[PDB]
Amino acid sequence: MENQIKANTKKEYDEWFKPYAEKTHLKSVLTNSASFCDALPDLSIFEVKMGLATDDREKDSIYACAMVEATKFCAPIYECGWACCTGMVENGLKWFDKNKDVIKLWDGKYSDLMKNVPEPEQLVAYQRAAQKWRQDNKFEINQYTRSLTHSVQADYKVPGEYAVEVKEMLSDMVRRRNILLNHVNWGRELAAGKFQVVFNPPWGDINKTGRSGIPLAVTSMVKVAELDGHKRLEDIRKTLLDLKKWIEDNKDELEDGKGDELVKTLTKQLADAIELAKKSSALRAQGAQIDSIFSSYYWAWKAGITPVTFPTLSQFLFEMGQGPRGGKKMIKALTNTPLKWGKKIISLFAEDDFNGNKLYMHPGVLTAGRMSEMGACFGVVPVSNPEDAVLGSGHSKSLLNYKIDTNAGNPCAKEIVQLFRIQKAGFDLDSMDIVASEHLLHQSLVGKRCHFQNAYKVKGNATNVEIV
Repeated sequence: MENQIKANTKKEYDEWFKPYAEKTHLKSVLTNSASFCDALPDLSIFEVKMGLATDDREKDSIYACAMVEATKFCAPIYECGWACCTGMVENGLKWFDKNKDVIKLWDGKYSDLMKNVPEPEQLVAYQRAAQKWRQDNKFEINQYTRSLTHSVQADYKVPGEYAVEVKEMLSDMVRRRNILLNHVNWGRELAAGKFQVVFNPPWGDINKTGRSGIPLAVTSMVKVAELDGHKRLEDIRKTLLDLKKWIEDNKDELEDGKGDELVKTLTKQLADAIELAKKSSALRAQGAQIDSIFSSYYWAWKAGITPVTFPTLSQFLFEMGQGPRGGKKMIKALTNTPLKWGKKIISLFAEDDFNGNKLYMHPGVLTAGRMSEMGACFGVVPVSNPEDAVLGSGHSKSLLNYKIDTNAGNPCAKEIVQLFRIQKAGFDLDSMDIVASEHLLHQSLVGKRCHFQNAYKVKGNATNVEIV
């Protein structure tokens, strides 16, 4: 069938949504954007099932079922409709055909990023690409679809009963952060105050470039930040100051134009380095930050989805959330479908043959598991029959739509803990590079009240906050 969410503007989409919302009887008691949630899922049965299981594939199935129950009815319907309306589908997809250059750094090295950790500039490219998308396509239409730019609130309130286990989650996250944290001598010399090294770089000219056309000066400085820690780039600003006072105190011994042109060039290179380093320190710390909707449309586009064929993607991803139908069941279904995009999606999947911590897989690379991203965006309202959404479909990032409000008794944090308990019962977590419930809680900490929010420009440390 065809995409029933016919809308080419926020206006037209609103004109669609008023009768639809009235029909499906939406609710706001326990969730930020109005959802199908009338009551808070009790996931306790799954601890029990879990605690009584033997092989880990049974345990995986159990956890997947609890995730479906937790999120089946809490998805932000209004935003999901809007992410999936006909104008959005048409424009969100063709956006990529217009912007081949804005995405070349990663897209053009996609095959490589299925196997290796990305360079900082590939991450800078992806995050700015995402912003362009949200501007170009007019995506940000309210709070729950906005890019967040606030800073990590020092405070996080949780009910008594849960405030324990939350702090326990906090502890392991802190533990984890530490195990992740814990032409280059040029940079280290420039930082210790030996500015004269800028007169004579070991690689040649100071303006000289390398990979991605970044100046060797800059990559040297980023690499010094990466090893001797962040605060060292500021020793280099103090050093550039000593350089400047040098030239000013001895302008005589320098060629006419040169000297001012040197300090300017260097100053810029420091600014560039700080901005590149900070991307790296963040990736190292907390792993890739996927912009769900932007990557969803990127993957749809690379698979070759069209507005014509989009409703089959929506239906597929909707079915996928009606029980444990991810993993090998999904791959098999995608392998079997007569639709071309099926096998094209599969070939986007990064092999588990990945050179490095999975945390650092570039957020524009697809995996079987990252299909939950396309689910939370495309598989909540099935655009061929919108009104079937009332049945539910469980995708994990839907959980961010749960209210934080101490009013509702922070259901978001309740569900995260419950899921956490279930994960404890079946697994030794120290063995996994990622604990799903910890990643979710981290996103709540950073202030995501909805997964259609881009939170990259949020400044702070989420692992260092106070659980009231």
